[PDB]
Amino acid sequence: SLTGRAFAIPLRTRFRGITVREGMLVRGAAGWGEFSPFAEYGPRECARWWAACYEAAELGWPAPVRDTVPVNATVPAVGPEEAARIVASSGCTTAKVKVAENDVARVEAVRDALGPRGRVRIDVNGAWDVDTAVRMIRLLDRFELEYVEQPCATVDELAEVRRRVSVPIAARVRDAEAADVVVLKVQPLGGVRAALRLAEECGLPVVVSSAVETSVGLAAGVALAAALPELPYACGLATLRLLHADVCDDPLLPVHGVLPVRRVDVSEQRLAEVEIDPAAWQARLAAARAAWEQ
Repeated sequence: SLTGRAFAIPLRTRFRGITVREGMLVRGAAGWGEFSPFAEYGPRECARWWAACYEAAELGWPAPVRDTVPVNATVPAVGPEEAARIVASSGCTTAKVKVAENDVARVEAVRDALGPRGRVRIDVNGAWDVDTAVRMIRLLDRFELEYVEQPCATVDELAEVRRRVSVPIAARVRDAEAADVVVLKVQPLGGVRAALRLAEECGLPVVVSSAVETSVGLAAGVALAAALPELPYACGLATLRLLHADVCDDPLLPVHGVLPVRRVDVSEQRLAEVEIDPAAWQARLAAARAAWEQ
């Protein structure tokens, strides 16, 4: 519709299992919001994704305490040579390296491209069992890891891994001694305000990451990072680079390792090029909204 449009954008390579980013853009009084939960999430889970979209489109975000936010490079599971080029071209001194999608060689290459002063984090997306996580982290440890994100699927597993490794683990989680850092993603958490509340309640240092959104969704991620007390860790919001296209003429692409805190303007021409019939997505959005309001 005029105010609710669906998109389908191919990524440049498979990342966390996906190769095509789909979702809806909704226009409200405050601007545009993005509702892009991955296919597997049911209405009860999607309810929070919609809440984030609604906040962005109709409510606005809490005022920022900083005008720019530091970002890290997101390196997908590509060859070590390509990984280095991505890092060298990122303009960022922190890089997240995807593993468990040549994993060791990729991390080595990234550390080499960044030099001794760079920061290297690992993205496992909960693919390892406890024992595999311990042996892989040990192998990757010689590259000096800032932290390893979600090595295992559950809290009990994260807790056991944490007892046996000497690198911080990113995921109450603190009460279970399952994490050193908590990763915040605006959409699944229900918006900037909801994410800010969790940041306080979790009682642990936090880092902001994205759900590989278009610039509309990333703008909300930047608003969250811009409203947090502090950012000891670079934010994983430089993911627009993983997509072949965006829905804005002035995309949220990092320069000098940072992103500006600003709203984005959806471009008719850009959106139309990646637009799809919204019927199915509108039905899905309706179910999520129903779950949220109830």
